[PDB]
Amino acid sequence: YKTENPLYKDDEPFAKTCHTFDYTREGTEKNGLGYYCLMGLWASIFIWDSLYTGATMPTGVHRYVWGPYFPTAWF
Amino acid sequence: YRHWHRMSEDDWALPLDSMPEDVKTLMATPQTERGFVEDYWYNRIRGEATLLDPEALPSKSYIALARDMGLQIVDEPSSHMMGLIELYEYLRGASFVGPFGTIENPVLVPAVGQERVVACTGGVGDEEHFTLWFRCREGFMYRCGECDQIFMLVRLYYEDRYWTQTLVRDTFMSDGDMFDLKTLERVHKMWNKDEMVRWEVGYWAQDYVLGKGVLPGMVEEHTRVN
Amino acid sequence: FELNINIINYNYLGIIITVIISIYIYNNSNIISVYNSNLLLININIWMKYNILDMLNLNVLDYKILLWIVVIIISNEILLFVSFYWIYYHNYINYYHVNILILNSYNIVYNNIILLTLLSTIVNIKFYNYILSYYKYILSYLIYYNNYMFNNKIILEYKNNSNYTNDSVYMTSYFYIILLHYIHIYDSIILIVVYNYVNYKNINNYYININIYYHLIEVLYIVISILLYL
Amino acid sequence: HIPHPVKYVGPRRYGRYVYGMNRPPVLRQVKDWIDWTGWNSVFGGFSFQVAFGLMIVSGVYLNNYRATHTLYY
Amino acid sequence: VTRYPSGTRTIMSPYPGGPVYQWLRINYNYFKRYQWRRVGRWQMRSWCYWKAAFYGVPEWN
Amino acid sequence: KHFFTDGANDYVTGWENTPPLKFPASVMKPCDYSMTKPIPKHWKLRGSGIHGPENTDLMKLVLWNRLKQKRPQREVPNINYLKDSIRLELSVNWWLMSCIFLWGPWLHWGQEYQKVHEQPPWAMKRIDGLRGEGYFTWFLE
Amino acid sequence: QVPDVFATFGWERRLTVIHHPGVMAISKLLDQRTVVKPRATFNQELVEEIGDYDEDLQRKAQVALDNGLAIEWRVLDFIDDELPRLLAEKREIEKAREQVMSKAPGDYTQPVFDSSVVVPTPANLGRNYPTLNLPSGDPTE
Amino acid sequence: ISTSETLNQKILRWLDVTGMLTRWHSRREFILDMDPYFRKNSGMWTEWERKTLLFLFYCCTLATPYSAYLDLQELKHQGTKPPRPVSLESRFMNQRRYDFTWMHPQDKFCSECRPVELECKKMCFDRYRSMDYRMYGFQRPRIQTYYSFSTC
Ligand SMILES: CCCCCCCCCCCCCCCCCC(=O)OC[C@H](COP(=O)([O-])OCC(O)COP(=O)([O-])OC[C@@H](COC(=O)CCCCCCCCCCCCCCCCC)OC(=O)CCCCCCCCCCCCCCCCC)OC(=O)CCCCCCCCCCCCCCCCC
Ligand SMILES: CCCCCCCCCCCCCCCCCC(=O)OC[C@H](COP(=O)([O-])OCC(O)COP(=O)([O-])OC[C@@H](COC(=O)CCCCCCCCCCCCCCCCC)OC(=O)CCCCCCCCCCCCCCCCC)OC(=O)CCCCCCCCCCCCCCCCC
Ligand SMILES: CCCCCCCCCCCCCCCCCC(=O)OC[C@H](COP(=O)([O-])OCC(O)COP(=O)([O-])OC[C@@H](COC(=O)CCCCCCCCCCCCCCCCC)OC(=O)CCCCCCCCCCCCCCCCC)OC(=O)CCCCCCCCCCCCCCCCC
Ligand SMILES: CCCCCCCCCCCCCCCCCC(=O)OC[C@H](COP(=O)([O-])OCC(O)COP(=O)([O-])OC[C@@H](COC(=O)CCCCCCCCCCCCCCCCC)OC(=O)CCCCCCCCCCCCCCCCC)OC(=O)CCCCCCCCCCCCCCCCC
Ligand SMILES: CCCCCCCC/C=C/CCCCCCCC(=O)OC[C@H](COP(=O)(O)OCCN)OC(=O)CCCCCCC/C=C/CCCCCCCC
Ligand SMILES: CCCCCCCC/C=C/CCCCCCCC(=O)OC[C@H](COP(=O)(O)OCCN)OC(=O)CCCCCCC/C=C/CCCCCCCC
Ligand SMILES: CCCCCCCC/C=C\CCCCCCCC(=O)OC[C@H](COP(=O)(O)OCCN)OC(=O)CCCCCCC/C=C/CCCCCCCC
Ligand SMILES: CCCCCCCCCCCCCCCC(=O)OC[C@H](COP(=O)(O)O)OC(=O)CCCCCCCCCCCCCCC
Ligand SMILES: [Zn+2]
Repeated sequence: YKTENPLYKDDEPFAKTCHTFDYTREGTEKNGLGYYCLMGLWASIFIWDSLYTGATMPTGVHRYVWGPYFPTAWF
Repeated sequence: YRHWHRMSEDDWALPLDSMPEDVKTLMATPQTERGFVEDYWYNRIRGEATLLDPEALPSKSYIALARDMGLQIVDEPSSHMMGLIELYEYLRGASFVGPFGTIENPVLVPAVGQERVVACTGGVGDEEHFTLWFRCREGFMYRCGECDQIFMLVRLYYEDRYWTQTLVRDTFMSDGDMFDLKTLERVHKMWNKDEMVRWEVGYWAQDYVLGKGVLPGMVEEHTRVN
Repeated sequence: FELNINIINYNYLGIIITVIISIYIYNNSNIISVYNSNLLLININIWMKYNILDMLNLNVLDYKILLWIVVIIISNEILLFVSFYWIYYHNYINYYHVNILILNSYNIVYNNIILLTLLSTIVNIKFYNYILSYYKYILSYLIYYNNYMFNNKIILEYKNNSNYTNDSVYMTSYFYIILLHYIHIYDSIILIVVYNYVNYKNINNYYININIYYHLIEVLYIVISILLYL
Repeated sequence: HIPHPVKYVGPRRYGRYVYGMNRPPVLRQVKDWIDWTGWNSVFGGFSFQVAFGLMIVSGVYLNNYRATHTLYY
Repeated sequence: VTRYPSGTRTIMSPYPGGPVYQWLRINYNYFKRYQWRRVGRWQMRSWCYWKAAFYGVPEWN
Repeated sequence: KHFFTDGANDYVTGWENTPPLKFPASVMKPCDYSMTKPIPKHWKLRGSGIHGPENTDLMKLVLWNRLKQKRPQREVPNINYLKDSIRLELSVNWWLMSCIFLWGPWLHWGQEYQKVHEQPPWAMKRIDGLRGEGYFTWFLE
Repeated sequence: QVPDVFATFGWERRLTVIHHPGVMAISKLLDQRTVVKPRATFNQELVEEIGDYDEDLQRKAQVALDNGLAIEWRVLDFIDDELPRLLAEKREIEKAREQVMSKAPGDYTQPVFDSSVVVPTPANLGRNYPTLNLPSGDPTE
Repeated sequence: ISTSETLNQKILRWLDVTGMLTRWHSRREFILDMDPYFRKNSGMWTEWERKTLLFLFYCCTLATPYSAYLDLQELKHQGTKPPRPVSLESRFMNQRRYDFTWMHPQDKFCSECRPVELECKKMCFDRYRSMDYRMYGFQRPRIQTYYSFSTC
């Protein structure tokens, strides 16, 4: 006969009834890419604030190749 | 039931030390005169004596076989009583939900006493109304003043007693032919020989019939330090 | 059938315990208070005896009721610490520029964190054994050694500190927050001294309570360590 | 809870210990153990100290070295 | 296959060990099992907080 | 899991709302009679009709929940369950390892540097003439 | 005709259900742990895994597998001596199964076989096996 | 030296002097090391649970010596704590409305000293001793007593 080691079997599913438990569409099982992006931004802000102290006090002279109403100027 | 705790060790079997030492009188006592411990060992001794005799089982009718094991044959009266007992026990820790009650099929409200408090919540959906509590007393067909649902009290009563599993057994089960101690001895020798004891309840039971501490090793078995 | 609950009709410990409390107020000697505290300990033990005897009722909801009571107690302990943190941070604007020596961030914090982490690991192993229906004798004595070091370190720190409660609100809050944590460590000693193996196992409320409580004490110290030492 | 299979894909048995013969390299054994018991506990346990250590020790460059070379006065 | 007394022979090496090693292994095994664990057995059995709760309570029939 | 929950982590009584998936539907099934076809008018109500042990599935659920409590061998769970049972224990152990082998070395290094240079290696050196170690957590300055 | 019976479980808290009298008889028979015995059947893969935990059992388990024996674990410890009886026992059990299965319906006569080699049976109740949990080797060697 | 084993086997043997490695690699050796009452339940353990338990147990015990070393260094540090400058009594420093007596409501020992101000108490105890009233403490040189953690 043939057998499966219980330790490596898959988790049993929730029973399908009138009262069925379902977590498949919740998206709460694990941290997603958005969470790891927040971590990346936190690291970037932490490094950036220390590296460039004058960033919070930017220069006021404005020089635009295509003026201030051109999209590249805004960013 | 969900409101019961874990099964105890006794819920499965009893220790042999609880076996009554006067086995000869135990097997002759009528069922109505046997206590919980006495009844347990009467059934186990008599039940295992028939089950440990393979050559006789095929020729034994189910009625006789059920009697030997102490199992009660079901009939409409006994089934009715047992069913209402379990419903009462279930409702101790479970919700009370069922079909809408009418004159033809009143809501059944099991009770041991003459009275039990009940609430009516109306029908389903919009027909459901606020809880209306009332005292459901025996002998009246109660009608909710709001939804006109019909309630009735069912009493688990019988001859100055309330229905219990033991009461049902005593009322309906009939003692058969008196247990023969020769069968106990015959089965005892079948499974217990030359220091091998594969039928231990019979070994103890046979020892008690012979007095106490007669069979090999039983004196050492009964000697305790505390 | 039977009643859902086996009612308790009478009790006399409540009167004794309440009177014991009053004796603290009406004392004329602090020696009476010391002996009064022993009476309180004795009578509280009797109350714990009644809880164990209630197991005979075989009531499924008894475990749940006590567990949620502990949850409420844990919340009260957390909120009590919050008030001390509130007191500490209210005067934050007056700290760090007064002529007092604040604690170092290298020695005390590291060894205490390491020491208290070991305490958590010991309790975790106790929980694992409790899951496996198993026991290890040495574990309890590791806790006692752990508690011995904690007492020895805290006693020396207070005695060798060169600033006093009356020097500044900073010092008062430091001493008080550290004492409050110690008292909760001592309460843990009170609980853990009776740890044994009971054969009814996972229906024993004591095991889950001890695991929750020890975890709370350790996490509270992390907050204290960040606030005061780091 | 979402049911899911066991992710462990390493060897399930090394065989009976016979004076440490016919067994994998030590580093491979350490990797197998963590696979068997779960990397999630490792990452969670080490995450706090790694975050604190990096933040403090990064100041050696961010706070000390850069500041000396970047002071407009 | 030869079975040695539990805790007396190592399985890590084919060589049982030298006299000092054997003395340390045998005597720690004895000290743990028959000397140190006396204290634990004494605390677990003779001073159980939960047993003391049922002292004087009638037996359960 | 550590905490007791009546619905999921019910280890005090072991009650389970549904039977195991091993049993065939004929042997035992979850208690669901929501799909029962309409009752013919000529049928008459014999039982109470009340939700309870008269229903076969509920009776079998109650029976199994009591008789499952004795089993010859363990019902071995998969490694995923075993990991979850001691998730906190394993993580606290790894946290202890991190404190010993990560925090300890750099904390020791900082104190040694502080001895020679009067301030931790992760702090700006002062020019104001005040003596002492100064701050430790630089990013909270 | 098979009458229905009440089956009750529990000592102080008693649960009653309707059951098959024959099934209950089998249930109580299987509770006679000294009479009705569980027996193990091996496969090559499982036998190999046993060696990881008990080398001696692996060798004895291999013998049982090679002869296709369903064997009790206690007997397996003495398979070196019990093998000739176990082979004889296997043949007698197979003979009895063939006879009873092949018999026409309603024929409940006992099978014809040599019960002296089948254990546990009234003809042979088995041997008093001594415990093998004792050490034989000297630690200092 | 013994040449009947490899170097790795020799190292493993000595690390196994208390049997830790043997119990890890043998289920039988582990269960037999349990006391009989708890060995009854050992059959239900999976190998994953057994080895995981040992891993947690060994990590804890192996880390205890390290914590002891840290505690000893802490005790030595406190035993020889360098003196600090005497505090200048600033605007809001050392404010008192009443004497310190909460420790001794009736005896009122060292009413002027703070609860853990050892040097103040020492001089206060000396006054009481000079008044023929005994008091315990502060009399033995630190280097002449055990467990002081102040010896050279
Ligand atoms: C040639 C010999 C070489 C020896 C080298 C030294 C080795 C010393 C090892 C000491 C380890 C102590 C660990 C303490 C934590 C608790 C351990 C534990 O759980 O025990 C359970 C164990 C059994 O418990 P159980 O409940 O029955 O069973 C539970 C399990 O089921 C079953 O439990 P288990 O069997 O799995 O237990 C595993 C293990 C778990 O723990 C570990 O494995 C941790 C190992 C940590 C290593 C620490 C080494 C420290 C050495 C430092 C040296 C520094 C020198 C500096 C020099 C400076 C120069 C300027 O526990 C033990 O084995 C503990 C030690 C048992 C000895 C008991 C007998 C009394 C003490 C004998 C000491 C002999 C020393 C000889 C030295 C000779 C040198 C040539 O408990 C006991 O045996 C009872 C209590 C006593 C145990 C602690 C004894 C402490 C002895 C310390 C000796 C070293 C002192 C160094 C001083 C240096 C000053 C400068
Ligand atoms: C920056 C670096 C430094 C960081 C420092 C951090 C410092 C943190 C300090 C924390 C101190 C320690 C506290 C916890 C000690 C125990 C630890 C432990 O054993 O953990 C492992 C263990 C893990 O459990 P497990 O079952 O093995 O879980 C397995 C898996 O994890 C998966 O489990 P699962 O997900 O399947 O779920 C099962 C488990 C999952 O649960 C847990 O495992 C709990 C884990 C908590 C860990 C602590 C994280 C921090 C929580 C912060 C909460 C903030 C509350 C809001 C504050 C607002 C302020 C304005 O459920 C339970 O165990 C149920 C426990 C009972 C909960 C009762 C909650 C009552 C309060 C409800 C909210 C009240 C406000 C309502 C407002 C809205 C009104 C409309 O946790 C427990 O079993 C602990 C439960 C017993 C203690 C509960 C204490 C509740 C206190 C409630 C306070 C409410 C105050 C409300 C007023 C406030 C404003 C005035
Ligand atoms: C050309 C220029 C180029 C320039 C290049 C520059 C390069 C720069 C590189 C920068 C790199 C940045 C990277 C950012 C992205 C990160 C992505 C990532 O992985 O994020 C997620 C990652 C991990 O998150 P995750 O994925 O969710 O974790 C996975 C888990 O396995 C989830 O699984 P789990 O949930 O199952 O986990 C286990 C969990 C399972 O839970 C359970 O089992 C259930 C119960 C849970 C509740 C527990 C209740 C309480 C328990 C009681 C027991 C306590 C024991 C301890 C007691 C202690 C007593 C003292 O249990 C636990 O974890 C908790 C129990 C374990 C022990 C807890 C110990 C206490 C914790 C609280 C205190 C923490 C503070 C301590 C402070 C120190 C001490 C005071 O997050 C982080 O690592 C945080 C991000 C940090 C960012 C820092 C940025 C600043 C630093 C920059 C440094 C470099 C700058 C150098 C200069 C450059 C100049 C140019
Ligand atoms: C604060 C300062 C630093 C403090 C650091 C503290 C560190 C504490 C670590 C503690 C570790 C315990 C290790 C236990 C090893 C047990 C094995 C063993 O050695 O058994 C031998 C042997 C076994 O015999 P057997 O079992 O019959 O074997 C016969 C077989 O046929 C043949 O079978 P076999 O061949 O297998 O048996 C022999 C085999 C047995 O051994 C092995 O094969 C070992 C295999 C397992 C190894 C696993 C790792 C063990 C743990 C390592 C810990 C490393 C610590 C590193 C510390 C660094 C500190 C900087 O090989 C050996 O015997 C080699 C032993 C190697 C010992 C290494 C000692 C290094 C000392 C370094 C000192 C550095 C000082 C720096 C100062 C700087 C100042 C500026 O019996 C003993 O253990 C003998 C005990 C009696 C010893 C008497 C010692 C007398 C000392 C007199 C001193 C007088 C001073 C006067 C001063 C005057 C001033 C004016
Ligand atoms: C001043 C700050 C506070 C300190 C002063 C004293 C405060 C005293 C208040 C004590 C409150 C106690 C509340 C307890 C609620 C939880 C009870 C509980 O779960 O106990 C049961 C639980 C498990 O029992 P089982 O039988 O398995 O199951 C129970 C039934 N299912 O048992 C335990 O918790 C065991 C407890 C053992 C240790 C008892 C120690 C008592 C300590 C009292 C301290 C008094 C000190 C007084 C000092 C006064 C001067 C400062
Ligand atoms: C072919 C390529 C080979 C490359 C090999 C690379 C080898 C690199 C080895 C690096 C070793 C680094 C060791 C650092 C140890 C520092 C120990 C230390 O500071 O101890 C003190 C401190 C406690 O001191 P306190 O006085 O209390 O002060 C702090 C709290 N108040 O204790 C600790 O830190 C204990 C923790 C020890 C950490 C040990 C780290 C070991 C790292 C090994 C790395 C090996 C890498 C190998 C790479 C191989 C690539 C082929
Ligand atoms: C067999 C004997 C065993 C004895 C040992 C084991 C048991 C130990 C029990 C736990 C002990 C916990 C003690 C808690 C109080 C500690 C007091 C303390 O340290 O206070 C001082 C510390 C810092 O002070 P400084 O000296 O200025 O620090 C300068 C450093 N050189 O903090 C304080 O001053 C605050 C003091 C708060 C004390 C609160 C304790 C409760 C006292 C209540 C008294 C009530 C009396 C009135 C009548 C009612 C009686 C109930
Ligand atoms: C009562 C007090 C409690 C303590 C105080 C809490 C205050 C803050 C609490 C916030 C919530 C905490 C949990 C967050 C969980 C999480 O990460 O949640 C992760 C989620 C994504 O979820 P999933 O990945 O799981 O699907 O992220 C988000 O929804 C938002 C964070 C992602 C990144 C946002 C980017 C912000 C951009 C800002 C501008 C940057 C400019 C850069 C210029 C170069
Ligand atoms: Zn109504």
